[PDB]
Amino acid sequence: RWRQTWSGPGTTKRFPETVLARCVKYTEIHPEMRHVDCQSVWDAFKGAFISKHPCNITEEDYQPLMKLGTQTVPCNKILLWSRIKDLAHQFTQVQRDMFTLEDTLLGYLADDLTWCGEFNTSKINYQSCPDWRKDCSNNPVSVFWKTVSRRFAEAACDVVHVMLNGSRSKIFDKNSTFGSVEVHNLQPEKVQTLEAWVIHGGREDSRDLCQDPTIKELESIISKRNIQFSCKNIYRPDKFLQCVKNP
Repeated sequence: RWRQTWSGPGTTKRFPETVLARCVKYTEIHPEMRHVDCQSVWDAFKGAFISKHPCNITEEDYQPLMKLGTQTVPCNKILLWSRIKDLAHQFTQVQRDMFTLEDTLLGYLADDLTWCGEFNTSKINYQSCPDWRKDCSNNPVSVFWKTVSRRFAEAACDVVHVMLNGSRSKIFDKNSTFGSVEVHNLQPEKVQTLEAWVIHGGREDSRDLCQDPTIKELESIISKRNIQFSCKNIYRPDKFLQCVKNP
């Protein structure tokens, strides 16, 4: 009876039923993951935020889920992406030997969902959840993503690719999961190169977007961490998939 109203949307209706179904479907499509017990999964997921104040979630709260969700992703086939969701995923849907975070079990379970609980209650708060900006950054959803993202990045090796959106005011935005957590967690010991793919999209007349001020900045950040940088313009997205789809 002490529920505060938050500024963000409440938990996605049917969140529990959705996570379970997604876990079931996932293990169905990935036989290599059949060893996973989806009820345990949901339990560990739920345990990270239920009965807890939605502004004091920590990485450790998700550790049990992280363990039950351990998954071996060929480290040299990782595709990071920033604000270009749809194309990043149409890509791994074709080039199935490449993987984005949302292609892993955990990423698949939480994709496009919102959730939060309430202190000293077993109820899922469907009324409202903390908005990271207006309420607090350490809410169930944000903490979850920065945690799984950081782990995904840390596991990368060799050549890591990042899909970026050329149509954006800031093709490379420091203020984004990519720029604030993934790029700073790629290991120099494992990763030698970070290759960006800037996707063109009508923003302007065709030109070299790999010379963009934000891209130069990305290269600065990356180079500083002793990792080589490479950038490639993907001028015709439609022609891109097509050539990946029918080589």
